[PDB]
Amino acid sequence: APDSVDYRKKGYVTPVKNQGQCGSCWAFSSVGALEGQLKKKTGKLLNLSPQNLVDCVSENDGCGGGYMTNAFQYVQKNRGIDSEDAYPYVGQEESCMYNPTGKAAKCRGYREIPEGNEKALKRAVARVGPVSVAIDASLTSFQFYSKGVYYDESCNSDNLNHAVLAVGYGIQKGNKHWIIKNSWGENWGNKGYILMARNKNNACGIANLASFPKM
Ligand SMILES: *C(#N)C1=NC([C][C][C])=[C]C(C2=[C]C(C(F)(F)F)=[C]C(C(=O)N([C][C]N([C])[C])[C]C3=[C][C]=[C][C]=[C]3)=[C]2)=N1
Repeated sequence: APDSVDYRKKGYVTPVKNQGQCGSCWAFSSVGALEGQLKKKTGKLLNLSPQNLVDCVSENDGCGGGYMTNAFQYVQKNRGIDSEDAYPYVGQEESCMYNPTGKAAKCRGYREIPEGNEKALKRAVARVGPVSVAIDASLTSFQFYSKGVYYDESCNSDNLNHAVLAVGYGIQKGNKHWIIKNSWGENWGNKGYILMARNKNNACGIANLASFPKM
């Protein structure tokens, strides 16, 4: 695998979104992974619909949280996911709507990364594209991140409470990192992104619940 990967440089990553008043991080993480695969398959970069997932993935709890694997499974069973334009984001759970011409991507299943294995996560990011990951984002140091390679020894790898998207990896001034796209707007972190410590004993649980969709 390469030493450094950044899918933003290849045009595989859409603009940073803002989930607003809804605990729908999982839907943003899921659509980000789908968007990367759609770009890889077709050449098209476009916004897929987190709202379609919030409203329709009945195994998840809409604005009260969810898993990305449940989302991928839904998109597969549903035979598609709508574009953002067809099924726009409203930031509250509503009834599941059917748009006859709304479909913009499909999913053929998913794979999970071996639990806790950062080398395996790296290899998947290199081979596949952006990968959905879960982390402990509960610390003030994370919430108020602005710069650098984030590491806090108080982060709890077993407290997975936020879903984000690994869009690459690399090294900054000798500190290995994951490049992480959040869904709290461009005004959060570094233009909506955070660099998280890599190969520091699975810091914040970054490799504990990682998955990517098949397309
Ligand atoms: C985002 N946004 C976000 N916000 C909250 C708090 C506001 C609702 C919680 C979560 C969340 C993330 C994750 C993840 F992605 F990190 F893994 C997991 C959960 C969660 O606790 N789940 C249940 C855990 N167990 C039953 C052991 C996942 C879940 C939640 C609801 C329905 C299905 C699955 C929460 N993200």
